[PDB]
Amino acid sequence: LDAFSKVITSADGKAAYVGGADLQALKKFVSDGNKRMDAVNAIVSNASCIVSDAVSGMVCENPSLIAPNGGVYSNRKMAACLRDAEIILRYVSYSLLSGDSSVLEDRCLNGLKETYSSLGVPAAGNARAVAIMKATVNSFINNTAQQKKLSVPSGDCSALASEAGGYFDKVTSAIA
Amino acid sequence: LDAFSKVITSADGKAAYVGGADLQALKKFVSDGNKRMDAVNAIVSNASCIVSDAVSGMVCENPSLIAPNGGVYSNRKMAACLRDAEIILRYVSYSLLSGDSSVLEDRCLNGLKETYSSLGVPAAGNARAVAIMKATVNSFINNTAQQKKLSVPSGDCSALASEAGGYFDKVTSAIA
Amino acid sequence: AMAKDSKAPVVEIFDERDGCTSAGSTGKASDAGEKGLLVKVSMQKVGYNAIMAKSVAASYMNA
Amino acid sequence: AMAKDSKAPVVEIFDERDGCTSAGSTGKASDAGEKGLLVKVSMQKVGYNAIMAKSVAASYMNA
Ligand SMILES: */C=C\C1=C(C)C(=O)N/C1=C\c1[nH]c(/C=C2\N=C(C[C@H]3NC(=O)C(C(*)=C)=C3C)C(C)=C2CCC(=O)O)c(CCC(=O)O)c1C
Ligand SMILES: */C=C\C1=C(C)C(=O)N/C1=C\c1[nH]c(/C=C2\N=C(C[C@H]3NC(=O)C(C(*)=C)=C3C)C(C)=C2CCC(=O)O)c(CCC(=O)O)c1C
Ligand SMILES: *[C@@H](C)[C@H]1/C(=C/c2[nH]c(/C=C3N=C(/C=C4\NC(=O)C(CC)=C4C)C(C)=C\3CCC(=O)O)c(CCC(=O)O)c2C)NC(=O)[C@@H]1C
Ligand SMILES: *[C@@H](C)[C@H]1/C(=C/c2[nH]c(/C=C3N=C(/C=C4\NC(=O)C(CC)=C4C)C(C)=C\3CCC(=O)O)c(CCC(=O)O)c2C)NC(=O)[C@@H]1C
Ligand SMILES: *[C@@H](C)[C@H]1/C(=C/c2[nH]c(/C=C3N=C(/C=C4\NC(=O)C(CC)=C4C)C(C)=C\3CCC(=O)O)c(CCC(=O)O)c2C)NC(=O)[C@@H]1C
Ligand SMILES: *[C@@H](C)[C@H]1/C(=C/c2[nH]c(/C=C3N=C(/C=C4\NC(=O)C(CC)=C4C)C(C)=C\3CCC(=O)O)c(CCC(=O)O)c2C)NC(=O)[C@@H]1C
Ligand SMILES: *[C@H](C)[C@H]1/C(=C/c2[nH]c(/C=C3N=C(/C=C4\NC(=O)C(CC)=C4C)C(C)=C\3CCC(=O)O)c(CCC(=O)O)c2C)NC(=O)[C@@H]1C
Ligand SMILES: *[C@H](C)[C@H]1/C(=C/c2[nH]c(/C=C3N=C(/C=C4\NC(=O)C(CC)=C4C)C(C)=C\3CCC(=O)O)c(CCC(=O)O)c2C)NC(=O)[C@@H]1C
Repeated sequence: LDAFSKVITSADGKAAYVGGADLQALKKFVSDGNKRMDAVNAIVSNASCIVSDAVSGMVCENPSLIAPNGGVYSNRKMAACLRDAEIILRYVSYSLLSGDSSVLEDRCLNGLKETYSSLGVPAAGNARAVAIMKATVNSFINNTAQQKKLSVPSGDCSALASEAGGYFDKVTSAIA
Repeated sequence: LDAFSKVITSADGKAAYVGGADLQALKKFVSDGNKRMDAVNAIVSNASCIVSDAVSGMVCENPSLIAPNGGVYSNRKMAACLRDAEIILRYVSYSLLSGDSSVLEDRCLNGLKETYSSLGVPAAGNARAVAIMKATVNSFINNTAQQKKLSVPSGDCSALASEAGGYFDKVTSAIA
Repeated sequence: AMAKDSKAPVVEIFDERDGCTSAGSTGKASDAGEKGLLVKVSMQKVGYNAIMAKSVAASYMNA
Repeated sequence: AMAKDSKAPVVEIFDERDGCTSAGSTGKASDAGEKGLLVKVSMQKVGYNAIMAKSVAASYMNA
């Protein structure tokens, strides 16, 4: 666990590379260790798809968000929203990789409601974007998406899909 | 077009940035200058979409291509094919930027048929991938794709669309 | 409190057990007992994507 | 004869007339008379994309 903590705390772009005995140990101390790698890949390999579809669905269900002065009116605010969606998505993916949400809660979520409140970022749209990412991640982990598929040994990843959904629930609770 | 020829000849990652008076001059030197900028953006901003859909269509129409000893069997060969499709698409996009096909013909296409023939890269699949990219680019230039839209001033771009198709036709002729 | 640097953990999963390698496939870690497999994590700033922002604004009504 | 370096001209179009800029928006060229507009061209190696290769193999039957 210390390899990831080092590069996350430094946050300088230095990478931790986990293979061999280090990788065998990583998977040994989490549940469903191999399936968990596939579940993490199902998220990160689809990051742009997940983010664009969630923010697009947030707007198509509530087009007031893209009306003049709306939450994502103008390219700068739309881009900041897509950026936030990916930031959140990636902390969830790291939570699923590590088997806990501590970095998600401490580095990403702590004080996030207050930040959005002061900025006027609408919590309803924010929650909806998270909810769509949650449902999309669920399909990808289960390999039930309509178009993009993942080829892995056949089995049941419901537990990992629930664990991922729980990390999204931590975001929804922090967004309020 | 001497700035472009510089960095194309050098082929070292150096960029030509074209703004201000240089860009005004460029847009008057080529035909339909402002529409041509939009037509080019319709290609390059959708490059991953165009390439993935064309190679996917090539395979879905001939799944032998992904069977053992097929043209894109194994991740290695599929990746090389996706690479070639983007290479070709990007030389087409540069032809549309500059208004001529010289770089496409000289640097990309000259001897390409012999290269593919010596390797046994199947010409029918290659031709179909190009054909699908041609049709997809045509819709994007005309902003008639079913999902991804481009917001531009209303007007006609059928001269630019025809020109782009002509560059794809030179690819089709070259790889026979 | 949360960070404010727009940085997030970028997790990359590698499965090269089909044998296709590149320069980055060796030297990053030991592969003992887990041939072809690696997890990479690094902190990266998540940038604005003007192309995607413009695309969503123009296309959001198309599922 | 054709090149063999896998390099292609990468064309990038910029329209920042809405006013949103960033570090890369200045000092690349003069904007005299064409405010917020730029064409960029460079030669870059087109790399292999394992994620997309795997995706097409698994998903090509889905339009
Ligand atoms: C990159 C996109 C996807 C590919 C490729 C693929 O194969 N699946 C993709 C995405 C995906 N989306 C969803 C679920 C939802 N997407 C929504 C947004 C969409 N719906 C709209 O009405 C509009 C605006 C017109 C949109 C842009 C919505 C609202 C959902 C449902 C969320 C929910 O259930 O509450 C999924 C999961 C469901 C599925 O497997 O089809 C995926 C995988
Ligand atoms: C990134 C994909 C696209 C988005 C987003 C969008 O809005 N349009 C996109 C792509 C696009 N595709 C085409 C045309 C074709 N695509 C083909 C591949 C597809 N068809 C199949 O049968 C299979 C395999 C099951 C596929 C993966 C094919 C064959 C075509 C037709 C080519 C031809 O005309 O000869 C277009 C152009 C037509 C349109 O505007 O819808 C676009 C824009
Ligand atoms: C839910 C995620 C889906 C699913 C997964 C599933 N995977 C396996 C088995 C394996 N997966 C891997 C993958 C990796 N291990 C690594 O270390 C890395 C790199 C970081 C990867 C990508 C491995 C090695 C295995 C073991 C089997 C093998 O050698 O291929 C299973 C089988 C059960 C198990 O726990 O081993 C399953 C079920 N399957 C689905 O149907 C879901 C969509
Ligand atoms: C076919 C491609 C579609 C289309 C295009 C179209 N565009 C315009 C007008 C303009 N387009 C630009 C765009 C740029 N100029 C640049 O220098 C750059 C950066 C390199 C870009 C992106 C500009 C500046 C104009 C002029 C008007 C303006 O200031 O906005 C037109 C109008 C006619 C004309 O020739 O100007 C058209 C028709 N329109 C469609 O409907 C097609 C899908
Ligand atoms: C605001 C945050 C919006 C946004 C901006 C954004 N732009 C870039 C990158 C570039 N922008 C230009 C544009 C110009 N450079 C110039 O010199 C001129 C005048 C002649 C213009 C119009 C260029 C060339 C780049 C690329 C820089 C390069 O090649 O080195 C970025 C990327 C980061 C960067 O600053 O390089 C960003 C984020 N993006 C959005 O999503 C907002 C809507
Ligand atoms: C063949 C052309 C296929 C392909 C390969 C490809 N791989 C990468 C990048 C990486 N691969 C690894 C994997 C490992 N490194 C190790 O040391 C080990 C042993 C423990 C493994 C399993 C890693 C870590 C990377 C990233 C490198 C980095 O972080 O800097 C690439 C990208 C280019 C490169 O060489 O780095 C490529 C092209 N890609 C395909 O599409 C083919 C299927
Ligand atoms: C995809 C639609 C089709 C396909 C592609 C495929 N191509 C190769 C190999 C090569 N492709 C080129 C092409 C270029 N190299 C360049 O530098 C340029 C211009 C800058 C071009 C156009 C070359 C030179 C090769 C050979 C060298 C190399 O591999 O890099 C392959 C690999 C073939 C093999 O057997 O190893 C593939 C798979 N294959 C299909 O089936 C599609 C029809
Ligand atoms: C998208 C679904 C919604 C949305 C997003 C939106 N967010 C901002 C601005 C900020 N977002 C953050 C978030 C973080 N910064 C970090 O460093 C981290 C952790 C590493 C996180 C989670 C912050 C700090 C800001 C403020 C500073 C900044 O702009 O970067 C905006 C811009 C708001 C504005 O009006 O300026 C937007 C638009 N907006 C929506 O409407 C969606 C509901």
